[PDB]
Amino acid sequence: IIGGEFTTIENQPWFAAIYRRHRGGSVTYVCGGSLISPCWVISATHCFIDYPKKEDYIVYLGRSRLNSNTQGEMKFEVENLILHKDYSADTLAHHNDIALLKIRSKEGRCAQPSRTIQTIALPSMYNDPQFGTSCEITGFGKEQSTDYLYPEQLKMTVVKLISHRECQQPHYYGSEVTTKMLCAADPQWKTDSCQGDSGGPLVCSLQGRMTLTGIVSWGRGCALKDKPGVYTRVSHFLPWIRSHTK
Ligand SMILES: NCc1ccc(Br)cc1
Repeated sequence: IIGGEFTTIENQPWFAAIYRRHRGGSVTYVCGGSLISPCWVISATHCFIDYPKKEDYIVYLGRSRLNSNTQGEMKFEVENLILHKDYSADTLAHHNDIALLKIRSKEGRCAQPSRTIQTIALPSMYNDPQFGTSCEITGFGKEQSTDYLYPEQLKMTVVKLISHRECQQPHYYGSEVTTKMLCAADPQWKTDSCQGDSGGPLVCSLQGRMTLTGIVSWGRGCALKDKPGVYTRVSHFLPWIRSHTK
């Protein structure tokens, strides 16, 4: 997250921190995700497509820090790693960039809701906020495009939704943005998602309900003029989510 503010998991208790074990046993951060039901975390396919083996992954809930334990956190294995079979990536845009992780602990349990672990509501089908609506994004991604390190402490910021028409202008993203994506940015371009924020939540309030409107997917750099963050438009994937979560 470029700009924005530090936070803790209490302010985004559906946020899932996803890591990968290497041969040798090194563990590194991969991507964010969102708890949509006790057993299901939703994220982005591009986070996993190069290492699709479920056994490599570790998912934490209730975690506010990248490389230290947060009191009350839960650790999970990945029982099913479900990537979208129509996923595609051209030089910039990721299409159908959505993934499901069925989580299960060493004791064989799903997520147990607490002060630091809660689910987020999915939107109703094709029901998104109007352009100009302020939404929030959360993650452990870079604080500056030129950074090497990721922040140790979770961050959040606010971005405003941009219409399909504005985002499809050639000087934004042209035909790279489809109706299954949502663009969002700051009016001054001063805050945004960045590398490491992929898979995490774009949350908007719709009818007074906090809603998983988007999943951090792609962008040309970070906090750059005319280059919004692009998000998987969750409200256009409800049949796929329904068909893969029983
Ligand atoms: N590389 C993932 C990513 C997505 C959106 C923005 Br904005 C920046 C980076």
